[PDB]
Amino acid sequence: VLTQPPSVSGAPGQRVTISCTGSSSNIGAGYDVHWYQQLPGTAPKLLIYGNSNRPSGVPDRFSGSKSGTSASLAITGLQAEDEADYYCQSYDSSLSGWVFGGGTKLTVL
Amino acid sequence: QVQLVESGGGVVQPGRSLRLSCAASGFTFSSIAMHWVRQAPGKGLEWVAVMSFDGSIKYYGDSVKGRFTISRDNSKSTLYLQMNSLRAEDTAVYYCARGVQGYYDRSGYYNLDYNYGMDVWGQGTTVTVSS
Amino acid sequence: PFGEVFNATRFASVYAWNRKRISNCVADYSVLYNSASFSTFKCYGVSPTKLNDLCFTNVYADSFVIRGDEVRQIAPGQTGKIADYNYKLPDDFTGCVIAWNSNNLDSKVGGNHNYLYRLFRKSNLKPFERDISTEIYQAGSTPCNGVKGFNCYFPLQSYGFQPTYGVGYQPYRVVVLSFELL
Ligand SMILES: *[C@@H]1O[C@H](CO)[C@@H](O[C@@H]2O[C@H](CO)[C@@H](O)[C@H](O)[C@H]2NC(C)=O)[C@H](O)[C@H]1NC(C)=O
Repeated sequence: VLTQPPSVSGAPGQRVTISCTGSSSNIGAGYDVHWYQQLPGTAPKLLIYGNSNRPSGVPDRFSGSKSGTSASLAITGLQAEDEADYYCQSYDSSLSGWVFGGGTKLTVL
Repeated sequence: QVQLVESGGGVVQPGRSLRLSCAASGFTFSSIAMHWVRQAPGKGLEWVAVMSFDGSIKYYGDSVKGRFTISRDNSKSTLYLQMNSLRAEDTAVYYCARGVQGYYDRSGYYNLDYNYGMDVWGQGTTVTVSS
Repeated sequence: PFGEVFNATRFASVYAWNRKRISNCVADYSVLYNSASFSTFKCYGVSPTKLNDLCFTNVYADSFVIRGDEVRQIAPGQTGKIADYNYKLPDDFTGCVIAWNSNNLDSKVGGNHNYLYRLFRKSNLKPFERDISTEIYQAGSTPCNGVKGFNCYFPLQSYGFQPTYGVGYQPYRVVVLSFELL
């Protein structure tokens, strides 16, 4: 379980940061943090993998980061389509499994 | 045209079993690890199981530990999940997600403990447990 | 035979990588493992401590330098802006991916602009195909001869490495082996 805020808010053109705090065995063990864009009513798509690599298809607004045991994300110039949720993903060797985040309902004013 | 269609939906009773098939076309199924992930209605995402390159390494979630069983078939390119004795909390939407082609090893021993996330995702079987 | 690629003084930028074959020799393969000096050592098709079979015709070793969190794009699949416009290794892969840190070698306080990566390409790169051209991209407008003005982008961009960057941004040197026979 990775600690993630319940909802973040931002007017268009602004810059919204979706934080994510994990444990010392979840992110601080040294496994990468990925982010997913789940629109409501659609299977999620991998937004950023490997803490910085944006795949082919996502625009240049989703930055992505990682710092110690707590990663983050940043959306600059957010528009009226980013209504989706934004989870996390990592590995936990103490649980021998793949963990997820909690969900951050990003709403555009 | 990569896709992943999965079947096995319906409403069942607490205390019986089900099976979730999941087709795969357009890509090489016999080289990529595969996951199962579920999502409680309105709640967050959760991880269930994983099946390795050929079928040797299987790691399960914290909640399905002792109730679930994952298999695969490289002849028809189809992943299988066997949920045994479904509780009243296993209702979700079950996503069949492509893992990564990663099957590395240093000093011989292959392993599945990776970093890489799930590239393409399925559509969802919405099984429901009720009385 | 490969104390010449894993220990080379000046490495290549990723858009112009140096495909080097090695043949007609007894390949050691026992100095690559049993050494803890590698950050990532990921071998995909054939395993280490088994590759003493007959690959003495055309073993290759592709070397470049990329940033730290872009090491994840040198796997089969795993698209991005390195595995699409700079260096795409195929899906059915058999070599090993080797990458160690080079923070003390390839970092300047002002910033190394000799290292580059091709940001703008018309189509995606094919498996093991290189492009070194410098052509103005003409992204959205009616194309022109190239003045680098509005909507006219330079097809390369530097990294600008620095000593006190994060571990995801520190320069990593990647060497990717590839074995094929006749
Ligand atoms: C690159 O060079 C370094 C040092 O110049 C090599 O590291 C040494 O290799 C010898 C080879 O027998 C070992 O005996 C030493 O123990 C190594 N030193 C350390 C500190 O590990 C390295 O092997 C070379 N890389 C090659 C040839 O791929």
